[PDB]
Amino acid sequence: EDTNLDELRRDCGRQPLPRKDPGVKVEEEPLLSNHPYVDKLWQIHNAEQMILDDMEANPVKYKGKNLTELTDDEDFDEENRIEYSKAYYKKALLPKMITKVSVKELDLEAAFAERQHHNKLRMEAQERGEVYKIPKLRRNIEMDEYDFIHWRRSLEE
Amino acid sequence: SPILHENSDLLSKRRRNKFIIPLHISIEIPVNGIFRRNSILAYFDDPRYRRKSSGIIKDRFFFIPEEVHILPGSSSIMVRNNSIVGVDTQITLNLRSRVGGLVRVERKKKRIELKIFSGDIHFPGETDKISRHTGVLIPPGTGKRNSKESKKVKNWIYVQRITPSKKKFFVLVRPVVTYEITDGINLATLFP
Amino acid sequence: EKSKQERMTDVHNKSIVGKGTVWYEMAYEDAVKERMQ
Amino acid sequence: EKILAKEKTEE
Amino acid sequence: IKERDAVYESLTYSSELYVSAGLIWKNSRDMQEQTIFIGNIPLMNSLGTSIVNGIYRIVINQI
Repeated sequence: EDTNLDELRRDCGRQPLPRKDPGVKVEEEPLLSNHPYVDKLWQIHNAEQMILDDMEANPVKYKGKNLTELTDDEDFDEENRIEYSKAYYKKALLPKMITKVSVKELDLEAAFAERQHHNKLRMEAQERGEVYKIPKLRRNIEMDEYDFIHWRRSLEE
Repeated sequence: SPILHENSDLLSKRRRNKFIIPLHISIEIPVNGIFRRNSILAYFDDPRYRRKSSGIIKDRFFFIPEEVHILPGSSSIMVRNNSIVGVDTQITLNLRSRVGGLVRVERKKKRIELKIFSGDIHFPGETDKISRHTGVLIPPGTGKRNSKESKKVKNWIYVQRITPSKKKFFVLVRPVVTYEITDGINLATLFP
Repeated sequence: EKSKQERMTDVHNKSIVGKGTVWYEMAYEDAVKERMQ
Repeated sequence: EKILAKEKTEE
Repeated sequence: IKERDAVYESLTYSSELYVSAGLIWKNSRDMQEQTIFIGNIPLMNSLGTSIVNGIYRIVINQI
């Protein structure tokens, strides 16, 4: 029944399993500034941006449906969300992965307004003879705040 | 598909030991898929530094444009060697000179190389002991503001000594271009 | 044995065969710093 | 012949 | 050529080798890849005999 040797060692009272001695010191090493939610928020943010761009490109598909609730796919499964296929050999022989993002939690409400406010100003800036480079977005600010709180946690540790 | 506002920096994030770039400069990956030390992935050749003229630059580089025409061996040349031809000079039956200068005809085995070195022909004096074979480039001299009629040369000139005859030699002031290594750094933002 | 630097050399050579002297050399962070400055 | 030599002669 | 023909006309039965060994030029900066014919490699029958110059020959192992 006991499959973990550490639980057995802690139940019996014997010494721990010896490991290789690391030459690095716990104090003389850099901190950690990478939050686990960074990837999960980045992927859904890119998905929302791409869906908004595709709806703007083809307004016929976007028309006739309410922007508040959009049923993209009704066959989404949480178990089959992770799909990996190594057959992708467009440029070189290398593995590939597919992520089935769900539109059930995508917050397109504020994203639609943000995009419709940003494009209307970038077009008039282009008409004014200037090039507009957007400095940052709200999702990037949220990712930066997550990175900041994780860095503060590591600093306190 | 794509959008009018294409800013791939806002769509790419960099993490520890992980670089995610959105495919849309260009980069290539080896067939094996594993890189190595000092391996080059992206190429960012910029057309801003590109030049149409055949003359190439050789902190800063100097590029002297020269009109070079590669004609076949059986092509009839309407210009003489070491002759000074002006603008719109008919060098061949259907080829006209674009710049005026000294025409140099190098006849190889199976190719006729015609070079037109554009520049002002100047006769150096006796005291002008300029290097015959070693061309010297002159930068913009800081002319004194006292002299009124002193035309300030704002562009650098390349002086080349042309010795067509053993007893008579001429100096040609060819033009120059500016290619600066330190000045000019342009790269599209890849990671936010 | 093996440890061919040749395979690596090949991908480098194909794109940029010329053995020219690199003029500008700086990290990407330094490039961003110079661009924002 | 009809594939490799053809692609080499055409391109 | 076929096997029967080879033996009849005393030619070796063999197979051609065409490799397109092209990577990059020396200084032209342009890849010139051409399928070069290196030579001929002898083929073995299902029984193990190779016909070279019309003569059935075998290869004996060594210890």
